[PDB]
Amino acid sequence: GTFLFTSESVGEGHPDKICDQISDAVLDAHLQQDPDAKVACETVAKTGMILLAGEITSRAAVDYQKVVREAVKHIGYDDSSKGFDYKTCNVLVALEQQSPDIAQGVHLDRNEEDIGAGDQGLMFGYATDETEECMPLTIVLAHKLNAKLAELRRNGTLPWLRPDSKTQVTVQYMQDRGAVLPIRVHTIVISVQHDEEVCLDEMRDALKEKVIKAVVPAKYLDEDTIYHLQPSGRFVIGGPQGDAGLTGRKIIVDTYGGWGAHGGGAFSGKDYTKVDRSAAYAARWVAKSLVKGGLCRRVLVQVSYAIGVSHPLSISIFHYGTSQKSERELLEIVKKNFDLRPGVIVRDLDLKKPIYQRTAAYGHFGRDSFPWEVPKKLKY
Amino acid sequence: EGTFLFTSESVGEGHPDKICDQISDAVLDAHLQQDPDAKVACETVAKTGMILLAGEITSRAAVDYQKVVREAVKHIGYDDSSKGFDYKTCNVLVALEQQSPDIAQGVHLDRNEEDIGAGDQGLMFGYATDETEECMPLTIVLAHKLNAKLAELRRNGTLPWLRPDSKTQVTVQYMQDRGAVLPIRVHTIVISVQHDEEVCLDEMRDALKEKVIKAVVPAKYLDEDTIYHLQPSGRFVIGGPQGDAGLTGRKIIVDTYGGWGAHGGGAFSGKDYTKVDRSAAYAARWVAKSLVKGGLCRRVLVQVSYAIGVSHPLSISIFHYGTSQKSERELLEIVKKNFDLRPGVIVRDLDLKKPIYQRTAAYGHFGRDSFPWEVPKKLKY
Amino acid sequence: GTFLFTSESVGEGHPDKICDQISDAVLDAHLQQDPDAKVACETVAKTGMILLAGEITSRAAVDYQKVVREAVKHIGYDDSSKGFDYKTCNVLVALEQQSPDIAQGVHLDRNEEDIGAGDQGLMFGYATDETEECMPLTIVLAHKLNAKLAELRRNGTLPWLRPDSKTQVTVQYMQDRGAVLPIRVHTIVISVQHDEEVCLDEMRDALKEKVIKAVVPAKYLDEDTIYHLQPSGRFVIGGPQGDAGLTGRKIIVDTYGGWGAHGGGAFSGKDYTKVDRSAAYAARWVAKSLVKGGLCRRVLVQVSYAIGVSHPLSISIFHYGTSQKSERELLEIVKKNFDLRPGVIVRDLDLKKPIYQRTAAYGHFGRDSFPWEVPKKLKY
Amino acid sequence: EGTFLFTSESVGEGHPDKICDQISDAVLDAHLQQDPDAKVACETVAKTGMILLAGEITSRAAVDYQKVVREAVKHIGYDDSSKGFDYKTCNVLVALEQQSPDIAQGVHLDRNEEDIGAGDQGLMFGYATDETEECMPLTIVLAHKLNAKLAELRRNGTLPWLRPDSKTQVTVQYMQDRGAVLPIRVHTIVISVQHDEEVCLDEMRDALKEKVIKAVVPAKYLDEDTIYHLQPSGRFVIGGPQGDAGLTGRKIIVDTYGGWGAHGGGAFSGKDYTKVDRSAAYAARWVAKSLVKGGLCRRVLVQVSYAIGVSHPLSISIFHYGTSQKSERELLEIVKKNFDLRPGVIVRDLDLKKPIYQRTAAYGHFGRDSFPWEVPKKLKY
Ligand SMILES: C=[S@@](CC[C@@H](N)C(=O)O)C[C@H]1O[C@@H](n2ccc(=O)[nH]c2=O)[C@H](O)[C@@H]1O
Ligand SMILES: C=[S@@](CC[C@@H](N)C(=O)O)C[C@H]1O[C@@H](n2ccc(=O)[nH]c2=O)[C@H](O)[C@@H]1O
Ligand SMILES: C=[S@@](CC[C@H](N)C(=O)O)C[C@H]1O[C@@H](n2ccc(=O)[nH]c2=O)[C@H](O)[C@@H]1O
Ligand SMILES: C=[S@@](CC[C@H](N)C(=O)O)C[C@H]1O[C@@H](n2ccc(=O)[nH]c2=O)[C@H](O)[C@@H]1O
Repeated sequence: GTFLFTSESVGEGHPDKICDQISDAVLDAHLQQDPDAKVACETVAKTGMILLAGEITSRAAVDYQKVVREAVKHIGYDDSSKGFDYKTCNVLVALEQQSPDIAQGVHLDRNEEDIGAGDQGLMFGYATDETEECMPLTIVLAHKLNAKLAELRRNGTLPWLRPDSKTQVTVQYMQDRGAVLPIRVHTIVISVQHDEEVCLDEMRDALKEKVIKAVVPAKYLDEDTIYHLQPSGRFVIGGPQGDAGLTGRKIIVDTYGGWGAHGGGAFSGKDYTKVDRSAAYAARWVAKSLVKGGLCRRVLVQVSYAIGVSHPLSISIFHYGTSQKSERELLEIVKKNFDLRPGVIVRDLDLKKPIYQRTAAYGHFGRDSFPWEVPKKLKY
Repeated sequence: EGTFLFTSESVGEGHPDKICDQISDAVLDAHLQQDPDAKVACETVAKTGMILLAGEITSRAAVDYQKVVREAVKHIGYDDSSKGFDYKTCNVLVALEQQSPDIAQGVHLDRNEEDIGAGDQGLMFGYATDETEECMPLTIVLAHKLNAKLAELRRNGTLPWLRPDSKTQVTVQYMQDRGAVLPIRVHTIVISVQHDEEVCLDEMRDALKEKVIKAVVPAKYLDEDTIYHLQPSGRFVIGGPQGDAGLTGRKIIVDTYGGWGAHGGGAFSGKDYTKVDRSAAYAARWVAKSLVKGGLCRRVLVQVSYAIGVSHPLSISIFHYGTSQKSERELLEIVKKNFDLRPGVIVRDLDLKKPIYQRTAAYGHFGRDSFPWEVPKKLKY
Repeated sequence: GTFLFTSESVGEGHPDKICDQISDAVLDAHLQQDPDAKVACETVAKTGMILLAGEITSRAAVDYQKVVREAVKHIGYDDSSKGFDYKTCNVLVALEQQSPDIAQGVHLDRNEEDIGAGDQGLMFGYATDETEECMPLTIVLAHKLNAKLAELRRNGTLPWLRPDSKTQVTVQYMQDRGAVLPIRVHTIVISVQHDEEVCLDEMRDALKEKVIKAVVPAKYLDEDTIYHLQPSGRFVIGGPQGDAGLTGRKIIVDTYGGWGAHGGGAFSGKDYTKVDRSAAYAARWVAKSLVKGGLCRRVLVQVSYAIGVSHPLSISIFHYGTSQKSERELLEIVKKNFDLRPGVIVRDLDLKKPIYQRTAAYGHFGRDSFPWEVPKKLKY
Repeated sequence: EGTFLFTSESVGEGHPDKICDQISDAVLDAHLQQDPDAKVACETVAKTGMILLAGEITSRAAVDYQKVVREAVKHIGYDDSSKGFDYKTCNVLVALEQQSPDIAQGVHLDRNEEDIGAGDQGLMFGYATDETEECMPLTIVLAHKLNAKLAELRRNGTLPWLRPDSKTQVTVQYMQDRGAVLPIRVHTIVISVQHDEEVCLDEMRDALKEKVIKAVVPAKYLDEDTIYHLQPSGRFVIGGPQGDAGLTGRKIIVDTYGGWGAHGGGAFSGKDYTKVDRSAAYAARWVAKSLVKGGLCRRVLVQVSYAIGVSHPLSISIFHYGTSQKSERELLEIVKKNFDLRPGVIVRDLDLKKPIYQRTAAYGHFGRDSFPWEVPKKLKY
């Protein structure tokens, strides 16, 4: 009665993930000077090139050349020997204003709290008690592996490391009345950009002893665990040189790594008025509140908004059968505790502050200091 | 209760993100029309007056990017500045290089075809549901066919005021039925389509209701409580790349199951078969559909996982939502004895070197005949 | 005892000339909000693309998308049927700050009037009495032909006209003790972008009767004058579609059309602190002052500045033999009347005002309302 | 008096504007190495991390722009981020299209080669002076040879602290001599050359004076009053495309006569022979030099003019500054009976289809042997 499941994650240097950070760094820059800034900023990253295309209406003056390179600096690409240098790369800006047709039917002369929607409902939110982060173990480990890599690369423990990295974790599960119990780690994949000096033997030894065994609890690792460490063999070429990078091409890494469901919208580069991001954060907030409240062990929340309606038009709770209360009993507790109007979400989750660059790497969900990761004490 | 609402969306050929998906696959076809073993990883960016090609391509084939890109834009129908974009005078930048030698020496070099390792890692999903003849969710089927009808009436001349950029949403009320789902009624549908300036909003919403909606949605699903948001934002004169920075792979959920099932994150357009983000996802749909069409289940989800350079998949999973007599473990045995999911053999099983990918870059990759992953395989068990 | 000479000129729609106007429009934008703005803005114009590359340190906030398209609008490219549309073209901005090495050894903590130079001398200035504009007849006519074309295109007299145009005028001269006497027009060339409707016969008739005979004095035209009107035949494809355009690729059109001499520097996109532009305008100012003062009929002025010197290091006057006073008598009158320090030129020629977009077409020299075209009343 | 100062400048291979001139001519060679009848109008743009190709090219020839551009950058010597630019990781955008069909149907289509009309209108000049052996002004000769010596010592390793970007000015005191000019003494010379960080300014100015200046300028021209501005602006660590937006054709005076004679405005690099901006200017130098080298005058200037589509030049002019026994009209008769200035015959007379143009893209196009327009033609009169 077992099954497998697999999730992936990337490091700060992945060309797609570089764009997510640059797009949200641009967003943080405008929100710092203009909390009411409308930002829709995409980023393209190819060899020696960072392009900013999109639409922005803001009272803020932003040094885009500075913001981009400071973001590329923090990721760690600072020399030609690594494939990309924040000091000498090309930065192109093709940013205009928010499209005049999109501005009139969404914002301009609205009363914040009673804005309904210019769009539809979709929007999913997921939570599970298999980890204390209330996230699937597959992606929690996948995120933490890339973070340990960047941790050891910056302090000089493994100076041969380079920013671009990808991981993948397969966990063997067992069903337990809708809930899933992780029993062991089946397969681990690690591919990281490296120096020209270190040999393939020293890397795989370090990836297993200083990274994997430092991140994965030993109770999940046994003699049958499969390790694909540097399976491509060579990996000195990385970053925007090895693959074209685009904002919003890791949305499954950004969310639940395959678990739950996804509507389609990407997060990075969009301010709070994009219901693609604010309501996605809110559904996770509700989902985590239910599991940590003891009202279920697994849950999937879907919030079906409508256009000319501020409140949610339909909330359906899928608890997979992990609750004593029915999937409609929890509905009463949801609306008794949560106000999921879009304009009210920004007030409760404090979505006007510039915190979005920190979300554009290692997952928007499951990490400590985020408003939507602190469960709300439910009253019922 | 047992009832719930579900929503899926779709976009027209003129939507900026689908322009990139279509141009990237037009480039993929041109390299496959000369070099079937092309290694294409083309990404397209679309903004005001600019189409940008970026990525890595290695193929013994000469293609005119300026001509291929502009021929696609012409097909979509942006041919004048009054429509916001014109193929004749738009800027076309090319930042294409060769494929990374580090990736090439660990994916497809020196190996015979049946052992070509995965072009990258990642996870892919396959889904199928008995609620439609084409084994697809009704929400995404109706949303796709709405945009397709819009383009049909625009091109033949029935509604000559239509422009290529369009977007639809379909909300359907469902009922949980022993693990499967039963579509009851269409709750709300939304249609925003680009138009010229000299056609009034009354005539558009009148034609949107009678000539496309009622010509696509079966009458039993519509009643007199379904909400019609026809041209809701207001006026839609400015469309195409002028109003949204479009990128390749920003509509992966539209391309697949409209929110049903699951997604692994991989995009389809601009990638050849060696990228398992596309070929393994096409095989998963082929597996899921042949399961449902074979009577083994009514609703099924199938997952695969790969590693960069490894031929065999890392994992396979089967979930049947409880819509089957057999167990999920038994269904996993039936598929492993019937299918071969290595990215070398999937090519032969699906004819994935033929330049027929630009067709798939709109109205969904799944649920339409002419595609080899849509003709089910007779299982043996 | 005769000879020929030929000059060319272009219209507002020439891809190279489009960039000159865009570069100086950017410059005018910064100078309007910051008179002390340092601008070095190049412009590239290809099919559907306008790229801004360069370096700018300024307190001004400039809408580059607006400034570019307003410039493309005024030139007249406003539809896809013309090859270029200000409404739908691509605008890319790759502008940084003035290079930190270039800023310290030129400006930053200087006293304006007593700045010497970060560069050398060169810089030529020319004047001739063959026209009342004090310019060579070859280029005065070449400029005026393109202007009549744009004049008739805007008022609808010739609606089939399009912005891109090139002209060329060959004048037969006769030497007169160093001075040159124009006697007749030898050869005229006109190539203008046109409609798809008008035939090749109607264009050539209009170019000769409504343009040439309206611009050229009839005393210079006879039955032997050679006309190459639309010699390429077809010209519906023009603007940045037919040829890549770059700032500063018509510097001979910008100055004297072959007469005199040139140092090399282009004008458009550079503020007043670039001695390539300010001193070139000043040499013409002195040159015109000498001829209009009656001190010579033709003159070429060369001002050889030095690095650590504010005043000119050496002024040499070449009057071709058209003066009763020696080429060193005029030197005394020059320094008795002109103060050619670079910081003093901006004060006398009022070079901080945003007037540079008007100079980036039809010639920087020889046109009425410019400070360096009003001769100074000389005292001696 | 009769004396005056004159100044000319030159720039190194690493100067941004000359990088574009060199890359555009590297592209021209690659198309001529396969299709001699190429129609190249390549323009290059260089900025921080970006090389942009833009223009119009029609040639039955496949060239790797990513490789050709980066091979040129490697030759110039920008190979690390510590130098401000690196060919291995720089961005290379390509906006090249086909040549305008309206230009092609009125320049070179269907005509046999001897009647190929001018690729454009314009005016071109040719100059020659007896003040040097190579028939060039001393100011521009010395400025060119200074940059060339800098590159010589940088590449062999004599001064391994040199970087590619450099710029020189040479001011020379002259004397008017019966119409010609006599160089008396070098008044001032200026040298700004890019350098690394760990070499002090004393060692640089010491080497700039003794190892390049005194190795290039004849001793009689230098005395103890010549002003030496060696590294005058201060520090020059940041150079190359990072500190100046470079464009093709922004150094036309450096390419020609350093301010002597005159210029018509046409740039040279990136253009094939059908563009008379280059081929007719090469012929004018060939005419002017063979006049001076033939003893007919000491200083001469020659002008030509063309029209788009007309084979024969519109006008030719001769000015000898009064340095000849014969009249300017008689010199115009001698050249018209000896030379053929149609852009179809100039090709055969100068071997202008051979890919030898990248060599000319630096240190001046005139005044150096190996070039056919520098070997004079024995006149007949
Ligand atoms: C395979 S990459 C995209 C494929 C496409 N660039 C191609 O034409 O092959 C996606 C990610 O796969 C990582 N990778 C791993 C091992 C390797 O040898 N080279 C790599 O590029 C890298 O992080 C990249 O973002
Ligand atoms: C010949 S154009 C540059 C040549 C280069 N584009 C080529 O690959 O041939 C320079 C100018 O020559 C004008 N011209 C005239 C007639 C014609 O039929 N087509 C044209 O492009 C136009 O103004 C252009 O700026
Ligand atoms: C959701 S839109 C994203 C645009 C971007 N986020 C922005 O805010 O600037 C993309 C689609 O939203 C449709 N749309 C509808 C009404 C309108 O006034 N303007 C529009 O752009 C149009 O189909 C477009 O492809
Ligand atoms: C005259 S520079 C034009 C730069 C541009 N006008 C600007 O102001 O940003 C181009 C050349 O000026 C040299 N130079 C010298 C000293 C210095 O501190 N910085 C420099 O860029 C260098 O050779 C460069 O190629």
